[PDB]
Amino acid sequence: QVQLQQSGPELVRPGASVKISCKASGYTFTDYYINWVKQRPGQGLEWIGWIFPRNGNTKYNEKFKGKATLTVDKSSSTAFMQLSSLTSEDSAVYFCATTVSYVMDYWGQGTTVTVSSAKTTPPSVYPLAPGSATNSMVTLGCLVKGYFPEPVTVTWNSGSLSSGVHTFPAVLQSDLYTLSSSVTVPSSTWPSETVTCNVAHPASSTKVDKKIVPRD
Amino acid sequence: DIVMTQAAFSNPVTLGTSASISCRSSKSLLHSNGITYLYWYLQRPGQSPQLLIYRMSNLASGVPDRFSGSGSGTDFALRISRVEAEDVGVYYCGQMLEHPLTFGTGTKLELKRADAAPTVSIFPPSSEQLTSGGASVVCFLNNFYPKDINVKWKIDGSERQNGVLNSWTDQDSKDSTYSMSSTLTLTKDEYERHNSYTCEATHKTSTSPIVKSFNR
Amino acid sequence: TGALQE
Repeated sequence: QVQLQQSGPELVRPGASVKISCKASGYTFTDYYINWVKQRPGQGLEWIGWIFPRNGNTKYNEKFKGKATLTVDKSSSTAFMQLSSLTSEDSAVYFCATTVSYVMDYWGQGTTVTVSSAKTTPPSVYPLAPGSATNSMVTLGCLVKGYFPEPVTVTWNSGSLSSGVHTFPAVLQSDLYTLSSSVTVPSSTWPSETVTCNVAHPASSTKVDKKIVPRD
Repeated sequence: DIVMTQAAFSNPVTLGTSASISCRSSKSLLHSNGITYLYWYLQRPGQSPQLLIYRMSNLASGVPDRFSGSGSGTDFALRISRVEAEDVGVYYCGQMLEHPLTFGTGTKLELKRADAAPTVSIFPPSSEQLTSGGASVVCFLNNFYPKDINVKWKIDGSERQNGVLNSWTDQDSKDSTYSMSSTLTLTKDEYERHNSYTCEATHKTSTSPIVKSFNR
Repeated sequence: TGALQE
Protein backbone atom coordinates (compact mmCIF):
# COMPACT_ATOMS: atom_id res chain seq x y z
CA GLN A 1 0.00 0.00 0.00
CA VAL A 2 2.92 2.36 0.60
CA GLN A 3 4.51 3.20 -2.75
CA LEU A 4 6.81 5.88 -4.17
CA GLN A 5 6.65 6.45 -7.91
CA GLN A 6 9.66 8.36 -9.22
CA SER A 7 9.85 10.11 -12.59
CA GLY A 8 11.10 8.32 -15.70
CA PRO A 9 14.54 8.09 -17.46
CA GLU A 10 16.11 11.40 -18.39
CA LEU A 11 18.66 12.42 -21.01
CA VAL A 12 19.94 15.95 -20.59
CA ARG A 13 22.51 18.28 -22.11
CA PRO A 14 25.39 19.61 -20.02
CA GLY A 15 24.46 23.02 -18.73
CA ALA A 16 20.76 22.26 -18.48
CA SER A 17 18.95 21.20 -15.31
CA VAL A 18 16.58 18.34 -14.46
CA LYS A 19 13.66 17.88 -12.14
CA ILE A 20 12.93 14.37 -10.94
CA SER A 21 9.59 13.67 -9.27
CA CYS A 22 8.75 11.12 -6.56
CA LYS A 23 4.96 10.82 -5.99
CA ALA A 24 3.92 9.13 -2.74
CA SER A 25 0.91 7.03 -1.80
CA GLY A 26 -0.06 4.80 1.10
CA TYR A 27 0.88 7.02 4.07
CA THR A 28 0.33 10.58 5.17
CA PHE A 29 2.85 12.29 2.93
CA THR A 30 3.23 15.40 5.07
CA ASP A 31 4.61 13.67 8.15
CA TYR A 32 7.64 11.79 6.88
CA TYR A 33 11.05 12.82 5.64
CA ILE A 34 11.94 11.97 2.03
CA ASN A 35 15.66 11.31 1.39
CA TRP A 36 17.46 11.66 -1.93
CA VAL A 37 20.38 9.42 -2.74
CA LYS A 38 22.72 9.31 -5.74
CA GLN A 39 24.20 6.13 -7.15
CA ARG A 40 26.89 6.22 -9.79
CA PRO A 41 28.04 2.97 -11.45
CA GLY A 42 31.50 3.35 -9.89
CA GLN A 43 30.60 4.59 -6.40
CA GLY A 44 28.44 3.63 -3.45
CA LEU A 45 25.21 5.34 -2.48
CA GLU A 46 25.76 9.05 -1.89
CA TRP A 47 23.20 10.89 0.29
CA ILE A 48 21.95 14.17 -1.25
CA GLY A 49 19.71 15.48 1.51
CA TRP A 50 16.15 15.25 2.82
CA ILE A 51 13.03 17.40 2.95
CA PHE A 52 10.15 17.32 5.43
CA PRO A 53 6.94 17.63 3.37
CA ARG A 54 4.82 19.38 6.01
CA ASN A 55 6.86 22.55 6.52
CA GLY A 56 9.24 22.03 3.62
CA ASN A 57 12.24 22.07 5.99
CA THR A 58 15.35 20.84 4.18
CA LYS A 59 18.93 19.69 4.85
CA TYR A 60 21.63 18.97 2.27
CA ASN A 61 24.98 17.23 2.14
CA GLU A 62 27.53 20.00 1.55
CA LYS A 63 28.75 18.02 -1.45
CA PHE A 64 25.37 18.72 -3.09
CA LYS A 65 25.76 22.42 -2.35
CA GLY A 66 23.80 24.36 -4.92
CA LYS A 67 23.49 21.33 -7.17
CA ALA A 68 20.37 19.75 -5.74
CA THR A 69 17.26 21.65 -4.66
CA LEU A 70 14.52 19.67 -2.97
CA THR A 71 10.94 20.89 -3.11
CA VAL A 72 7.54 19.44 -2.30
CA ASP A 73 3.99 19.72 -3.67
CA LYS A 74 1.68 18.96 -0.75
CA SER A 75 -1.25 18.77 -3.19
CA SER A 76 0.22 15.82 -5.16
CA SER A 77 1.98 14.07 -2.32
CA THR A 78 4.90 14.62 -4.66
CA ALA A 79 8.51 15.49 -3.93
CA PHE A 80 10.97 16.84 -6.45
CA MET A 81 14.72 17.10 -6.62
CA GLN A 82 16.24 19.50 -9.10
CA LEU A 83 19.83 19.24 -10.25
CA SER A 84 21.11 22.37 -12.01
CA SER A 85 24.09 23.22 -14.20
CA LEU A 86 24.36 19.56 -15.27
CA THR A 87 27.74 17.92 -15.86
CA SER A 88 28.65 14.38 -16.85
CA GLU A 89 29.69 13.91 -13.21
CA ASP A 90 25.96 14.09 -12.50
CA SER A 91 25.09 11.12 -14.67
CA ALA A 92 23.77 8.67 -12.12
CA VAL A 93 20.66 7.09 -10.73
CA TYR A 94 18.66 9.20 -8.30
CA PHE A 95 16.57 7.51 -5.61
CA CYS A 96 14.07 9.03 -3.22
CA ALA A 97 13.74 7.16 0.06
CA THR A 98 11.24 8.01 2.75
CA THR A 99 11.71 7.11 6.40
CA VAL A 100 8.35 5.78 7.56
CA SER A 101 9.36 3.59 10.52
CA TYR A 102 13.12 3.35 10.12
CA VAL A 103 15.59 5.29 7.97
CA MET A 104 14.84 4.90 4.28
CA ASP A 105 12.68 1.82 4.71
CA TYR A 106 10.84 2.60 1.42
CA TRP A 107 12.70 3.26 -1.80
CA GLY A 108 11.78 4.88 -5.11
CA GLN A 109 12.29 3.38 -8.58
CA GLY A 110 15.72 4.90 -9.18
CA THR A 111 15.46 7.18 -12.17
CA THR A 112 18.51 7.38 -14.49
CA VAL A 113 19.84 10.79 -15.45
CA THR A 114 22.25 10.79 -18.38
CA VAL A 115 24.12 13.95 -19.32
CA SER A 116 25.72 13.98 -22.75
CA SER A 117 25.96 16.30 -25.72
CA ALA A 118 25.87 13.36 -28.13
CA LYS A 119 23.27 13.05 -30.86
CA THR A 120 21.11 9.97 -31.25
CA THR A 121 23.17 7.77 -33.56
CA PRO A 122 22.21 4.38 -35.08
CA PRO A 123 24.21 1.33 -34.10
CA SER A 124 26.52 -0.27 -36.68
CA VAL A 125 26.09 -4.00 -36.16
CA TYR A 126 28.88 -6.19 -37.50
CA PRO A 127 28.79 -10.00 -37.48
CA LEU A 128 31.54 -11.82 -35.58
CA ALA A 129 32.09 -15.09 -37.39
CA PRO A 130 34.80 -17.70 -36.58
CA GLY A 131 38.07 -17.05 -38.42
CA SER A 132 39.25 -20.46 -39.65
CA ALA A 133 36.82 -23.29 -38.99
CA THR A 134 37.99 -27.78 -35.70
CA ASN A 135 36.39 -28.08 -32.24
CA SER A 136 32.92 -29.38 -31.23
CA MET A 137 31.23 -26.18 -29.97
CA VAL A 138 31.31 -22.89 -31.86
CA THR A 139 31.05 -19.32 -30.62
CA LEU A 140 29.76 -16.55 -32.86
CA GLY A 141 29.06 -12.97 -31.91
CA CYS A 142 27.83 -9.53 -32.86
CA LEU A 143 29.39 -6.12 -32.35
CA VAL A 144 26.94 -3.26 -31.79
CA LYS A 145 29.25 -0.30 -32.46
CA GLY A 146 29.03 3.44 -31.87
CA TYR A 147 25.49 4.14 -30.77
CA PHE A 148 23.80 6.63 -28.44
CA PRO A 149 22.09 6.73 -26.11
CA GLU A 150 21.38 3.52 -24.21
CA PRO A 151 19.98 1.01 -24.40
CA VAL A 152 19.93 -1.57 -27.18
CA THR A 153 18.26 -4.93 -26.93
CA VAL A 154 20.14 -7.91 -28.37
CA THR A 155 18.64 -11.36 -29.06
CA TRP A 156 19.59 -14.38 -31.16
CA ASN A 157 17.15 -15.91 -33.63
CA SER A 158 14.34 -13.68 -32.36
CA GLY A 159 15.01 -14.97 -28.88
CA SER A 160 14.56 -18.70 -29.37
CA LEU A 161 18.34 -19.21 -29.33
CA SER A 162 18.67 -17.75 -25.84
CA SER A 163 20.56 -20.80 -24.60
CA GLY A 164 24.15 -19.80 -23.79
CA VAL A 165 24.29 -16.20 -24.93
CA HIS A 166 26.33 -13.43 -23.28
CA THR A 167 25.53 -9.74 -23.94
CA PHE A 168 28.32 -7.57 -22.51
CA PRO A 169 27.88 -4.19 -20.83
CA ALA A 170 28.34 -1.25 -23.16
CA VAL A 171 31.45 0.95 -22.98
CA LEU A 172 31.66 4.65 -23.74
CA GLN A 173 34.29 5.54 -26.36
CA SER A 174 34.26 9.15 -27.55
CA ASP A 175 30.70 9.81 -26.41
CA LEU A 176 29.32 6.68 -28.10
CA TYR A 177 28.43 3.29 -26.60
CA THR A 178 29.63 -0.07 -27.92
CA LEU A 179 28.70 -3.53 -26.63
CA SER A 180 29.14 -7.00 -28.04
CA SER A 181 27.10 -10.18 -27.69
CA SER A 182 28.31 -13.76 -28.05
CA VAL A 183 26.26 -16.87 -28.64
CA THR A 184 27.56 -20.44 -28.39
CA VAL A 185 26.11 -23.29 -30.43
CA PRO A 186 27.08 -26.84 -31.58
CA SER A 187 29.24 -27.08 -34.70
CA SER A 188 26.79 -29.50 -36.33
CA THR A 189 24.37 -26.59 -36.27
CA TRP A 190 26.48 -23.92 -38.02
CA PRO A 191 26.91 -22.93 -40.80
CA SER A 192 24.52 -25.90 -41.00
CA GLU A 193 21.65 -23.70 -39.83
CA THR A 194 21.55 -19.89 -39.72
CA VAL A 195 22.45 -17.90 -36.64
CA THR A 196 21.17 -14.33 -36.41
CA CYS A 197 21.42 -11.56 -33.82
CA ASN A 198 18.58 -9.03 -33.51
CA VAL A 199 19.80 -5.61 -32.48
CA ALA A 200 17.17 -3.05 -31.55
CA HIS A 201 17.84 0.59 -30.65
CA PRO A 202 14.59 2.42 -29.70
CA ALA A 203 16.08 5.91 -29.67
CA SER A 204 16.98 5.74 -33.37
CA SER A 205 14.03 3.49 -34.20
CA THR A 206 16.40 1.10 -35.95
CA LYS A 207 16.23 -2.68 -35.90
CA VAL A 208 18.86 -4.76 -37.65
CA ASP A 209 19.10 -8.47 -38.39
CA LYS A 210 22.60 -9.70 -38.96
CA LYS A 211 23.04 -13.02 -40.71
CA ILE A 212 26.14 -14.58 -39.21
CA VAL A 213 27.93 -15.81 -42.32
CA PRO A 214 31.34 -17.45 -42.88
CA ARG A 215 34.28 -15.18 -43.71
CA ASP A 216 35.92 -14.65 -47.12
CA ASP B 1 32.31 13.20 7.66
CA ILE B 2 32.04 9.67 9.04
CA VAL B 3 33.57 7.12 6.68
CA MET B 4 32.33 3.60 6.08
CA THR B 5 34.64 0.97 4.62
CA GLN B 6 33.31 -2.22 3.00
CA ALA B 7 34.98 -4.82 0.82
CA ALA B 8 34.02 -4.99 -2.84
CA PHE B 9 33.03 -8.65 -2.70
CA SER B 10 32.23 -11.05 0.10
CA ASN B 11 34.13 -14.29 0.47
CA PRO B 12 32.65 -16.77 -2.06
CA VAL B 13 29.57 -18.51 -0.64
CA THR B 14 28.38 -21.97 -1.57
CA LEU B 15 24.55 -21.94 -1.58
CA GLY B 16 22.89 -23.19 1.58
CA THR B 17 26.05 -22.26 3.46
CA SER B 18 26.48 -19.28 5.79
CA ALA B 19 27.95 -15.85 4.93
CA SER B 20 28.88 -12.55 6.57
CA ILE B 21 29.69 -9.08 5.24
CA SER B 22 31.81 -6.60 7.18
CA CYS B 23 31.75 -2.83 7.56
CA ARG B 24 33.82 -0.41 9.66
CA SER B 25 32.88 3.15 10.59
CA SER B 26 35.52 5.86 11.08
CA LYS B 27 33.82 6.72 14.36
CA SER B 28 31.52 5.29 17.04
CA LEU B 29 27.91 5.14 15.89
CA LEU B 30 26.49 4.91 19.41
CA HIS B 31 24.05 7.65 20.41
CA SER B 32 23.22 9.18 23.82
CA ASN B 33 20.03 7.05 23.67
CA GLY B 34 21.94 3.77 23.51
CA ILE B 35 21.03 3.03 19.92
CA THR B 36 23.89 2.33 17.50
CA TYR B 37 22.76 3.88 14.25
CA LEU B 38 24.23 1.51 11.65
CA TYR B 39 21.90 0.29 8.90
CA TRP B 40 21.97 -2.45 6.26
CA TYR B 41 20.59 -2.30 2.74
CA LEU B 42 20.53 -4.94 0.01
CA GLN B 43 20.20 -4.21 -3.69
CA ARG B 44 19.24 -7.28 -5.71
CA PRO B 45 20.26 -6.98 -9.40
CA GLY B 46 17.68 -4.88 -11.19
CA GLN B 47 16.01 -3.41 -8.12
CA SER B 48 15.75 -0.59 -5.65
CA PRO B 49 17.55 -0.90 -2.33
CA GLN B 50 15.70 -2.52 0.55
CA LEU B 51 16.22 -2.01 4.24
CA LEU B 52 17.30 -5.22 5.94
CA ILE B 53 18.76 -4.31 9.32
CA TYR B 54 18.31 -1.11 11.28
CA ARG B 55 20.05 0.11 14.44
CA MET B 56 22.81 -2.46 14.02
CA SER B 57 20.90 -5.59 15.02
CA ASN B 58 17.19 -5.25 14.18
CA LEU B 59 15.37 -6.99 11.30
CA ALA B 60 12.94 -5.00 9.18
CA SER B 61 9.47 -6.54 8.91
CA GLY B 62 9.46 -8.78 5.87
CA VAL B 63 13.16 -9.65 5.95
CA PRO B 64 13.94 -13.38 6.39
CA ASP B 65 15.05 -14.62 9.83
CA ARG B 66 18.35 -15.86 8.44
CA PHE B 67 19.53 -12.26 8.27
CA SER B 68 21.10 -11.03 11.47
CA GLY B 69 23.29 -8.05 12.23
CA SER B 70 25.85 -7.36 14.92
CA GLY B 71 28.86 -5.20 15.70
CA SER B 72 31.40 -3.89 18.18
CA GLY B 73 31.81 -0.12 18.39
CA THR B 74 32.96 0.77 14.88
CA ASP B 75 32.92 -2.76 13.53
CA PHE B 76 29.78 -4.36 12.20
CA ALA B 77 28.73 -7.45 10.29
CA LEU B 78 25.69 -8.72 8.45
CA ARG B 79 25.23 -12.47 8.69
CA ILE B 80 23.14 -14.67 6.40
CA SER B 81 22.30 -18.02 8.02
CA ARG B 82 21.79 -20.09 4.85
CA VAL B 83 22.25 -18.09 1.64
CA GLU B 84 19.57 -18.58 -1.00
CA ALA B 85 20.07 -17.53 -4.64
CA GLU B 86 17.52 -14.79 -4.02
CA ASP B 87 20.02 -13.30 -1.52
CA VAL B 88 22.45 -12.28 -4.22
CA GLY B 89 22.99 -8.58 -4.72
CA VAL B 90 25.14 -5.79 -3.38
CA TYR B 91 25.02 -5.05 0.34
CA TYR B 92 25.54 -1.49 1.59
CA CYS B 93 26.03 -0.48 5.20
CA GLY B 94 24.98 2.98 6.23
CA GLN B 95 25.68 5.27 9.14
CA MET B 96 22.60 7.26 10.20
CA LEU B 97 24.21 8.83 13.25
CA GLU B 98 25.07 12.33 12.07
CA HIS B 99 24.74 14.46 8.93
CA PRO B 100 25.70 13.83 6.23
CA LEU B 101 24.29 10.33 6.09
CA THR B 102 26.92 8.17 4.42
CA PHE B 103 27.19 4.59 3.13
CA GLY B 104 29.94 2.10 2.40
CA THR B 105 30.98 1.22 -1.16
CA GLY B 106 28.78 -1.83 -0.82
CA THR B 107 29.86 -5.44 -0.98
CA LYS B 108 28.97 -7.79 -3.78
CA LEU B 109 28.16 -11.27 -2.50
CA GLU B 110 30.07 -13.71 -4.73
CA LEU B 111 29.28 -17.44 -4.96
CA LYS B 112 31.87 -20.20 -4.76
CA ARG B 113 32.40 -22.01 -8.06
CA ALA B 114 34.76 -24.83 -9.05
CA ASP B 115 37.71 -23.40 -10.99
CA ALA B 116 36.84 -22.99 -14.65
CA ALA B 117 39.17 -22.11 -17.49
CA PRO B 118 38.46 -19.37 -20.08
CA THR B 119 36.76 -20.39 -23.31
CA VAL B 120 38.61 -18.06 -25.68
CA SER B 121 37.67 -17.16 -29.23
CA ILE B 122 39.04 -14.40 -31.43
CA PHE B 123 37.35 -12.75 -34.39
CA PRO B 124 38.63 -10.81 -37.44
CA PRO B 125 37.21 -7.39 -38.38
CA SER B 126 33.93 -7.89 -40.21
CA SER B 127 33.67 -7.33 -43.96
CA GLU B 128 31.22 -4.47 -43.47
CA GLN B 129 33.24 -2.54 -40.89
CA LEU B 130 36.25 -2.85 -43.18
CA THR B 131 34.21 -0.63 -45.49
CA SER B 132 33.66 1.97 -42.79
CA GLY B 133 37.42 2.39 -42.92
CA GLY B 134 37.75 0.76 -39.52
CA ALA B 135 38.67 -2.66 -38.18
CA SER B 136 38.24 -3.96 -34.65
CA VAL B 137 39.27 -7.42 -33.51
CA VAL B 138 36.98 -8.90 -30.89
CA CYS B 139 38.04 -11.59 -28.46
CA PHE B 140 35.74 -13.42 -26.02
CA LEU B 141 36.79 -15.03 -22.74
CA ASN B 142 33.65 -16.64 -21.44
CA ASN B 143 32.57 -18.84 -18.56
CA PHE B 144 35.71 -18.64 -16.39
CA TYR B 145 36.29 -18.73 -12.63
CA PRO B 146 37.51 -17.31 -10.41
CA LYS B 147 36.80 -13.81 -11.75
CA ASP B 148 40.37 -12.45 -11.82
CA ILE B 149 41.57 -12.59 -15.43
CA ASN B 150 44.06 -10.74 -17.65
CA VAL B 151 44.25 -10.28 -21.42
CA LYS B 152 46.92 -8.91 -23.73
CA TRP B 153 46.68 -8.24 -27.43
CA LYS B 154 49.55 -8.92 -29.77
CA ILE B 155 50.05 -7.91 -33.35
CA ASP B 156 52.71 -9.95 -35.10
CA GLY B 157 54.17 -11.08 -31.77
CA SER B 158 54.34 -7.59 -30.19
CA GLU B 159 51.82 -6.50 -27.54
CA ARG B 160 49.66 -3.39 -28.05
CA GLN B 161 47.83 -1.60 -25.25
CA ASN B 162 46.14 1.12 -27.28
CA GLY B 163 42.79 0.55 -28.94
CA VAL B 164 41.70 -2.00 -26.36
CA LEU B 165 38.23 -1.88 -24.75
CA ASN B 166 37.03 -4.27 -22.08
CA SER B 167 33.69 -5.31 -20.66
CA TRP B 168 32.94 -7.77 -17.86
CA THR B 169 29.75 -9.65 -17.05
CA ASP B 170 28.62 -10.07 -13.43
CA GLN B 171 28.66 -13.53 -11.84
CA ASP B 172 26.13 -15.58 -13.85
CA SER B 173 22.85 -16.77 -12.34
CA LYS B 174 23.31 -20.38 -13.36
CA ASP B 175 27.08 -20.80 -13.79
CA SER B 176 28.24 -18.58 -10.91
CA THR B 177 30.73 -18.07 -13.72
CA TYR B 178 32.37 -14.99 -15.16
CA SER B 179 32.95 -13.82 -18.73
CA MET B 180 34.83 -11.02 -20.48
CA SER B 181 34.96 -9.29 -23.87
CA SER B 182 37.98 -7.48 -25.27
CA THR B 183 38.07 -5.31 -28.35
CA LEU B 184 41.07 -3.95 -30.22
CA THR B 185 39.99 -1.23 -32.63
CA LEU B 186 42.44 -0.22 -35.35
CA THR B 187 42.36 1.56 -38.69
CA LYS B 188 41.50 -0.51 -41.76
CA ASP B 189 44.87 0.71 -42.96
CA GLU B 190 46.82 -0.09 -39.81
CA TYR B 191 45.00 -3.43 -39.66
CA GLU B 192 46.08 -4.33 -43.17
CA ARG B 193 49.69 -3.32 -42.53
CA HIS B 194 50.20 -6.37 -40.32
CA ASN B 195 49.21 -10.01 -40.57
CA SER B 196 49.19 -11.77 -37.22
CA TYR B 197 46.71 -10.91 -34.44
CA THR B 198 46.77 -12.79 -31.16
CA CYS B 199 44.56 -12.74 -28.10
CA GLU B 200 46.19 -14.08 -24.94
CA ALA B 201 44.43 -14.78 -21.70
CA THR B 202 46.30 -15.20 -18.42
CA HIS B 203 44.13 -16.92 -15.83
CA LYS B 204 44.77 -18.89 -12.66
CA THR B 205 43.45 -22.16 -14.13
CA SER B 206 46.53 -22.59 -16.30
CA THR B 207 50.22 -21.83 -16.12
CA SER B 208 50.57 -20.89 -19.77
CA PRO B 209 48.52 -18.00 -21.14
CA ILE B 210 45.67 -19.35 -23.25
CA VAL B 211 46.46 -18.32 -26.81
CA LYS B 212 44.07 -17.62 -29.68
CA SER B 213 45.18 -15.83 -32.81
CA PHE B 214 44.63 -15.42 -36.54
CA ASN B 215 46.45 -13.85 -39.49
CA ARG B 216 45.27 -12.17 -42.73
CA THR C 1 19.57 11.33 10.93
CA GLY C 2 17.59 8.37 12.21
CA ALA C 3 17.27 10.01 15.61
CA LEU C 4 15.34 12.79 13.88
CA GLN C 5 13.49 10.93 11.13
CA GLU C 6 12.38 7.85 13.08
